[PDB]
Amino acid sequence: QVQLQESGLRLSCAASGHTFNYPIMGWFRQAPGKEREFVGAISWSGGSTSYADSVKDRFTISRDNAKNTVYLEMNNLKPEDTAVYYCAAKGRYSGGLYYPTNYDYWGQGTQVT
Amino acid sequence: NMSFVKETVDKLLKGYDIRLRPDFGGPPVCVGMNIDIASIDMVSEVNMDYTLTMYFQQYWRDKRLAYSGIPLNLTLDNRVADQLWVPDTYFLNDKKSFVHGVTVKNRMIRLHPDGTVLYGLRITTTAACMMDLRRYPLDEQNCTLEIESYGYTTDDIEFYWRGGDKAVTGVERIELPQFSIVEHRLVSRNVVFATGAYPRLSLSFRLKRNIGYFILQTYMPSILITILSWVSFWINYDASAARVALGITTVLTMTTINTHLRETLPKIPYVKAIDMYLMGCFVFVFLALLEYAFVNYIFFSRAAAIDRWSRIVFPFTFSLFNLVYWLYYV
Amino acid sequence: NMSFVKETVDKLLKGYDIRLRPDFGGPPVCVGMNIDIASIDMVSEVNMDYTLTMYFQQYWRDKRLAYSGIPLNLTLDNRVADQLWVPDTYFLNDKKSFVHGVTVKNRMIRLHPDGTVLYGLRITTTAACMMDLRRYPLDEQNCTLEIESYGYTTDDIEFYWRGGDKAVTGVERIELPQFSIVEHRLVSRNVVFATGAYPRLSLSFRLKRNIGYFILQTYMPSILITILSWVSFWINYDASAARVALGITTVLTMTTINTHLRETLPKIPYVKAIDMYLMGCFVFVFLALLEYAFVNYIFFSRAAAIDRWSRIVFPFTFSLFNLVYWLYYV
Amino acid sequence: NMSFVKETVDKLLKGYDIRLRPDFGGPPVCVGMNIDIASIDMVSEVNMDYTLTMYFQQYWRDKRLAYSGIPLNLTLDNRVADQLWVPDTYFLNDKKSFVHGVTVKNRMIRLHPDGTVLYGLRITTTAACMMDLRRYPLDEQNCTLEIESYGYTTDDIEFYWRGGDKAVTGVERIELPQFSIVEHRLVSRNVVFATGAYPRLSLSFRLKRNIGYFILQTYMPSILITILSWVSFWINYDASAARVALGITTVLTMTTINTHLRETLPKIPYVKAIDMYLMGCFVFVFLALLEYAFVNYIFFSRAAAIDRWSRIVFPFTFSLFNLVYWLYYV
Amino acid sequence: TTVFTRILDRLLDGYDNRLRPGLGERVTEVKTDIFVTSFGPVSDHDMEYTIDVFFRQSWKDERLKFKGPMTVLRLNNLMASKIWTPDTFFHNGKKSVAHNMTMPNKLLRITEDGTLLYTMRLTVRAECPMHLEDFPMDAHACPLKFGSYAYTRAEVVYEWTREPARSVVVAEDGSRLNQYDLLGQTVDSGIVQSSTGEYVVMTTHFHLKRKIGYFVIQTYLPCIMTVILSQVSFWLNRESVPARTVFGVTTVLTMTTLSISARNSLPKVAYATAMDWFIAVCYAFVFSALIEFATVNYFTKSQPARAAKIDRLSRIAFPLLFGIFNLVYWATYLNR
Amino acid sequence: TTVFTRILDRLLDGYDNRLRPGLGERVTEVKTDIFVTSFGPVSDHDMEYTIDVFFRQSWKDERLKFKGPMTVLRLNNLMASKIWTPDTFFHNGKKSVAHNMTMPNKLLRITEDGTLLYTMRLTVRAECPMHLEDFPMDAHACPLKFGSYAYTRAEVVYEWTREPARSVVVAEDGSRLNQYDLLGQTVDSGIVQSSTGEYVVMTTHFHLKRKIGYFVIQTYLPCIMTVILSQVSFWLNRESVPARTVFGVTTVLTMTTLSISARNSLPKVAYATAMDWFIAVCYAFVFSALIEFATVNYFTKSQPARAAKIDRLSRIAFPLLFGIFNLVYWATYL
Amino acid sequence: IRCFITPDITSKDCPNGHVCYTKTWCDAFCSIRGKRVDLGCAATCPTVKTGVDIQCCSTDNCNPFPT
Amino acid sequence: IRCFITPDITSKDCPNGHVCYTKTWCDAFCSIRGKRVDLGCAATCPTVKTGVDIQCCSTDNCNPFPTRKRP
Ligand SMILES: *[C@@H]1O[C@H](CO)[C@@H](O[C@@H]2O[C@H](CO)[C@@H](O[C@@H]3O[C@H](CO[C@@H]4O[C@H](CO[C@@H]5O[C@H](CO)[C@@H](O)[C@H](O)[C@@H]5O)[C@@H](O)[C@H](O[C@@H]5O[C@H](CO)[C@@H](O)[C@H](O)[C@@H]5O)[C@@H]4O)[C@@H](O)[C@H](O[C@H]4O[C@H](CO)[C@@H](O)[C@H](O)[C@@H]4O)[C@@H]3O)[C@H](O)[C@H]2NC(C)=O)[C@H](O)[C@H]1NC(C)=O
Ligand SMILES: *[C@H]1O[C@H](CO)[C@@H](O[C@H]2O[C@H](CO)[C@@H](O[C@@H]3O[C@H](CO[C@H]4O[C@H](CO)[C@@H](O)[C@H](O)[C@@H]4O)[C@@H](O)[C@H](O)[C@@H]3O)[C@H](O)[C@H]2NC(C)=O)[C@H](O)[C@H]1NC(C)=O
Ligand SMILES: [Zn+2]
Repeated sequence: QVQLQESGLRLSCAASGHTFNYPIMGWFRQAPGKEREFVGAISWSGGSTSYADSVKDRFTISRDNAKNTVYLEMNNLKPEDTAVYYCAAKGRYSGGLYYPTNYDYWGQGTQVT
Repeated sequence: NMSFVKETVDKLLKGYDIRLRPDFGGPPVCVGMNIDIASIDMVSEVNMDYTLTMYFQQYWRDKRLAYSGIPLNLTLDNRVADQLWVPDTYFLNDKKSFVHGVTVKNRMIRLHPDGTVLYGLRITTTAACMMDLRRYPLDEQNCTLEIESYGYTTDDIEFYWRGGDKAVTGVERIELPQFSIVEHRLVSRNVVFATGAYPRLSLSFRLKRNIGYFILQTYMPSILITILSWVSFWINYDASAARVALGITTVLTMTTINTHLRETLPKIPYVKAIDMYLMGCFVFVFLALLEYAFVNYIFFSRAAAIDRWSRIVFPFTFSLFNLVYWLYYV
Repeated sequence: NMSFVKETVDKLLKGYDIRLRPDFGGPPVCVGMNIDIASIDMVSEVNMDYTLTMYFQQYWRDKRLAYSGIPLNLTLDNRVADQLWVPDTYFLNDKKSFVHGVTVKNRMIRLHPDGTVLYGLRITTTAACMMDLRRYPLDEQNCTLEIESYGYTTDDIEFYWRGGDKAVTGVERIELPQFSIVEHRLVSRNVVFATGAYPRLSLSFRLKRNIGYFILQTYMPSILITILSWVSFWINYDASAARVALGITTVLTMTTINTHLRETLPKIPYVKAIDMYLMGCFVFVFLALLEYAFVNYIFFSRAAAIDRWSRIVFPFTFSLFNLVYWLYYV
Repeated sequence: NMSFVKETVDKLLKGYDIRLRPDFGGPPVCVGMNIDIASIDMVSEVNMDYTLTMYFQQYWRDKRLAYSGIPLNLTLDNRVADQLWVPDTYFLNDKKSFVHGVTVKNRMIRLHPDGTVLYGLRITTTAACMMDLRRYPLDEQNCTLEIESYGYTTDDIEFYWRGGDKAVTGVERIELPQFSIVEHRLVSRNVVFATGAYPRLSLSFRLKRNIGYFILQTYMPSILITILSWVSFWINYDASAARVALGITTVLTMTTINTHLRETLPKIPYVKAIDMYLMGCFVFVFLALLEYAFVNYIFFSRAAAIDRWSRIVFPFTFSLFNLVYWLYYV
Repeated sequence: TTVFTRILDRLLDGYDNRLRPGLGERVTEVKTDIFVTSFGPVSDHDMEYTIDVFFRQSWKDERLKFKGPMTVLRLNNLMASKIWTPDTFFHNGKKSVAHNMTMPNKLLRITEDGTLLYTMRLTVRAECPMHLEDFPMDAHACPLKFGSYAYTRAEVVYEWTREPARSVVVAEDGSRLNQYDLLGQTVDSGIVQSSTGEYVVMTTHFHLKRKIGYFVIQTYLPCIMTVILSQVSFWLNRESVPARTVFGVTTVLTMTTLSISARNSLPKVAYATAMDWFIAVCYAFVFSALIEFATVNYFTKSQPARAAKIDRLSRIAFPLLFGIFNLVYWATYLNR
Repeated sequence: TTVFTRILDRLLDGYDNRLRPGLGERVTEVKTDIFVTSFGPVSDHDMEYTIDVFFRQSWKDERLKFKGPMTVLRLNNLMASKIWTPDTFFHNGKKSVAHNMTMPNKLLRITEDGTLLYTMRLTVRAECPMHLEDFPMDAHACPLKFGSYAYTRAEVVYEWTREPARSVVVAEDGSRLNQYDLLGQTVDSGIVQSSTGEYVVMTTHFHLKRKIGYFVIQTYLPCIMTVILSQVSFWLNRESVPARTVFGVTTVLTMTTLSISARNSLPKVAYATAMDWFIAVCYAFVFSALIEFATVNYFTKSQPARAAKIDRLSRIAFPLLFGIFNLVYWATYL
Repeated sequence: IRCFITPDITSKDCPNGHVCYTKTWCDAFCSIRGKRVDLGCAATCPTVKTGVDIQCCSTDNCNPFPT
Repeated sequence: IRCFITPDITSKDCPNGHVCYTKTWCDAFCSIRGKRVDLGCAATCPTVKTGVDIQCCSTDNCNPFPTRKRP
């Protein structure tokens, strides 16, 4: 039971509970019209990262296990990016990364302009 | 009559297309799973895998195999399984699975008058569950066995546990050597891939390690050699041969313990609680020998003052470190 | 309808010659490869290989299997793969591989209305990759999987990664305890020979060995024993028993650590960085014992001058050697 | 000429009932065995077995397969063996065996014009033999391969070696790493029971373990450590640290030797000659240390008289023990 | 002769191997017999044991009656595979193999009265649960269990051919046990419940002992000499601090090596065994002896009478304590 | 096109795979060829070595002649099973495996003039007899012998395709030898007599030289420092009995540990491996050094001149003795 | 002489031997294959072992193979 | 100016490089499948390595493929 929590561009997400059972960490964007759409992925161990095509070289992810927190940083914002963001956790056998239904524990929406 | 059953079976099998699943154009076929665990023969941290053996039963309704006039539930030989359609069920995390073939391929086909079919196998899987050894040997693993349909999507096939939580049995009878099955849990999900949304079932055991192997000859000897270093503080300040031999032989014993226990441990190049504990003990005996060095150099350049300070401090510092380590890893 | 799908499938199978590839007289058939990595089971340096497990999908357009009137994508049993042509793909660098057969030979065939054919397998391969170990345990390896066609050149077949860099997925799922996949690279080659041009695909992982285990047990005990020799300098010049016991027991401890590391590390009869470091530490403790012997011979046949010189020199020389080693192997 | 042989073979194989043995109502078929040992790949005392690769030929006269007008020994493809009767031969003392399959599953069928049929296999059998390790490493083993017919008694089949002692070859060209084949024997026993007589053949190798590799580390370190323990008697009767360190370090060395041979020896939980010798040497060094302790207690409470008594007695006692050991185990 | 060929061809006319004898008329009585040839080595580390058996199953099948000159006849493996046979399997098996050396090691004989007899050769590897609390003074049974896989008690029933104790037979020459010294067998029958139904299960316990000679010669005795060296450490003197110090610490090192080897020998477990308790007690004895010397040396400069009294008391206290502990341990773990 | 299907169907009409080409007409001639993709690890423990190769065999079959548009046609494994193929097997094999990765890794091309070419991928775990007398300086010639199993010399004869030396080819990048260096190969052919008949055997010896640095460092250098430490014991003094005693016993213990580890490195044999000679000589040297100190101590309380003379002679002699022993050993084994 | 001697061929009789020798013990394949029937001949009726029967013999009509 | 570039069996045109070369070379894997080829369009005719069939271009066609894989 991993209780995710976000924090304020820069946006970090700290985790707790049984983190090892949910190694994979995903960052989802929920637009007003279309549902949770793209994925910023990062593994807790090794820091291996994977981004959607639209958010390559502009949004980047790091991690720090001293406090068990990932850090997604926005660079070169465009006006259409105004939306709410979710931080979610995913297990070792939950299937594909780019589908929100595979993710178990969802966090609170952080609205950013 | 035997001939009546023979012609009924031939009538069922003739014109039977194994390739097409039941209700090909219709709704997905509901396959009820069931497991009876015989044993967990092995749990190796070397490969992060465990060997499981189980009677794996699958129940599904197939109207093509419905027969009338024979109230008995037909139990046919295993070879009939080759001529029928069976679900493409497989385990994701298995490393090497096989069906036992002692005197026969260990399979059972049981037809029913209403078209219900029971397909049972005896499977020995080598499942893979990743284990974190940060708290080893004070760890608690969550080893899981997951079941999916390889080809068919959720629109074609549907999985569920037959009997709810009572589906999986035999977990209580298991007696692992160095583990205790705290709880077993059953879950059903739909997993979305690029191809489509497949069904999944999961059976997860929470295994808690039993700390009887790791307190009596891993922590105990290291602790007692540390006590012998403390004794080295208590001997004198001028008996150089005795104190030096005691300190360096304690260091040698700690190195022997560390080397042979690393040979004993299951070859996981990762930091573990036992490793930090033993390195702490090694640093403590090393610091004791350094303390004697400081005493001897200072006198032969107060020796009694430093010796008494060490007598007071080293037991207190080691007790503090031991308390911190125990609370941190518990 | 059951009958409609049955007769459609029967129409597809009849008139199908498995011996002939799609468009036998026509242009080469383009095959889209795709891989989903489940896990890397192990990476053995004794054999210089690694065990990979994956879902291996191949897409190819076949007009002989095109059907109309059924908007659904027909998913058939794995046994249908016997009756269809499939590419003669194989992995050039391999030693042992198999398709998992846990209740079904793990394959999936998914015909499409436009004739496209999906052929998915679940393969547990054992690929062979070279491993330089001069910088072990600071080494950085490059392992590869080389997919290729056996009989067909580019004229008859053609390979391509599907989705480009998106072709291979599941790299995040890999959890090696002693490695961290820095990156993966996909390379499609059309290697032109005199006889013809042969296609090939390469999936190359760049592995880096983490140093959180090797550094600690391999280097901290040796450094501490060298510091205990340094303690052996400071004792005296007339306490013969103490200094002799300390030096020679440090030598014995170093030999014990070296031999048990030989028994522990995975049997590479080859010169490595760790061997150089261990022999450097051994030579340092050996020189400490030797200079004490020189001091004893000089004193019993100034002694304090040599002791002060050793105190000044040995820490500096060891720090210089350690710095040179670390800079050379980084 | 090609068509003539083709129709001859077709005539021979036509109307051939594999179920009926040659001369079903007549006297028993005499099957002549023959073996060519390629190598003996392994001899494990752990599992009490040995691997044996061999070419196993069987000759028997089948009048049904006789032909005329073709003065040649027709060598047919291996698959033809599936269409011919063969003896139901098996090995009574196997654990796991197989026929090699490198490019062809290794058979040879050769039909001679007089009806004689040669059936040759290439078999790698893991045969089992009782191992008697009381005298290990001076043991003297006798491992046998036991060929037998499964169903047929002497009234249907008959076994016999071909050429007598010349039946088995290749023994001389075997060079085991640990053993040396002293002698090999062939026996033909038609073992008689109440139901009937059942054929049996035995190929027995009498082996002698060479003693030139175990001898060094088993004896010379232990023996020479015992000599050092004797050297403890020659130092003094008042120099306490030297004598105590000598005795106790010799004891430590013996214990280390014993534990490392435990780690190295092939895991036979049973008393053997090596254990007796190692305990003899350990008891000798232990008695030397206790002798010094007794001398010290007497002196500090003649000492030189007891020391001289030990000086003469200990080498004599050790030589007597060694002589008794060698005579008992040789 | 052609008569045998005609009989063999006529036997399987209208025969269905998928169905069993008396599918809805009676219950198949399968008289079972086992002849153990080897009884391969037990593996406590692997938690299993190997066995090599001739397995025989005799039953009746009226569909395969005939008349001819020969009352009994034999079948190849093809005709055997074309005929229904019981689906016997071993409940506690791990990975067995049916030998296929030159031809598949099976034999299906048929009598004129429809009596089928199916003999075959197996190398079973059955999991063997153990209770190593009394290691190495332990005895285990861990039976071999077998029965039908698909057919419940209402359809197939197993029996012992002759009397039960005489059914399972073990070759006296073939033991293949290095350390266990197999004692006897206990065969019986029972009914096992399951999710599918009630199954007849034949059980055969193989009672086993353990050979204590290797452990007493190789582990217990070196421990005894090392602790006795710790014992005689007291008798030397009080003034020779270096000699007694090196004596005690090297004894500690020797016992560390012995304990390490002893526990590495026995298989990995959590619960403590007899070996663990004996080694722990003796190691604590060595620790106590060296602490005793340490306090003696502490009190050697002031009140030497107290140090002499401590040495005198220890010289009698420690051997008696070790002796009573040894007596209690050995009596408890051998008289059981 | 239907023409190719008709040709394939008409290829096997009256064909008999049981009989080789010209079973009473001529001697079948199979032209073999090997391309060693990889030389797997050599296991001195098992005296075996793995090798991954492309095995190619070309021969002629007049029964499979055909006229058509394309001269060459490739058959799948189902059709190849119905065509006679040679009975090639490896004499010194232990457990080989033909790769079956996705489809059976084999190919059978047929030319219009009946020339069959049969290629396949093999992983042969051959057996290499070892002579470890010169361990770790030993050099080996691991053999690989292959030939027909059932067909004798009078029936089937093997040949090298283009030339002996150029036939067998080893991939430059594919070596896969941690502790060995491949000194080329030597190929040839011969006739082996057997109980059944004379058989053509095609042999290839791979020359391997053991890498020496690892063994040199790990085993020999610690032994050299231990004996030098015994020489240091001679050099120290005569009065310090406890220091010299502890020093010698710990030196003997160190040599014992080194001997044990060096033995665990090398594989099981039944003879002196030329490193056990070195270890035995070093252990004898340290043991003799301890006895030398002991007998010096026996004459230190009385007759000190004899003790001093013995110590001086030991200092002069023991380094020289080990020097000449090292020179003899290194000259002998290089 | 009519001692049916079994050197695995229970047809031929021994002119040299004077009196038969029958021995049918139960070892090995006893419950599966039958008693270990074993005939022979010697100059006189020899000793008797426990657990297995013994009958001496004469010139003619001595010991056919039991069936 | 119009030569053939190696990625396909035969390309169409190569405007950028004035000079031009063939570079058919022997290496590992020179026996089976024939001899490897790499037709090239270097703006300067490349330096010659110790043993290689660099037939440097002059005009169009420039580096025609070997006929039917003769070598
Ligand atoms: C770990 O180790 C492994 C093993 O060593 C490493 O893998 C190697 O990885 C390299 C980097 O990924 C890779 O480099 C390249 O190859 C790519 C594929 O090339 C195909 O190659 C042929 C070769 O032909 C050429 O010969 C010409 C002379 O005649 C020469 O001028 C030319 O440069 C080639 O060398 C190409 O001919 C072929 O061409 C194509 O052309 C068609 C034409 O229409 C295009 O449509 C195609 O898209 C394609 O472009 C094809 O490329 C190649 O694409 C790469 O190109 C990049 O670099 C070059 C040189 O810097 C640039 O010119 C390009 O513009 C491009 O930026 C590159 O050459 C190795 O081939 C590979 N080796 C093996 C054996 O697998 C791995 O990298 C290591 N690291 C990791 C993390 O794994
Ligand atoms: C070690 O292995 C075996 C012991 O475990 C040992 O076995 C054999 O022992 C002797 C010597 O070979 C054999 O005794 C003899 O039998 C042969 C065979 O017999 C004829 O006569 C009897 C009479 O009844 C018939 O029954 C036979 O079929 C046959 O016609 C005689 O020729 C000899 O004179 C002698 O009487 C014994 O049978 C062998 N087998 C067994 C199972 O003991 C091996 O010899 C030993 N190995 C080595 C290499 O020496
Ligand atoms: Zn060790």
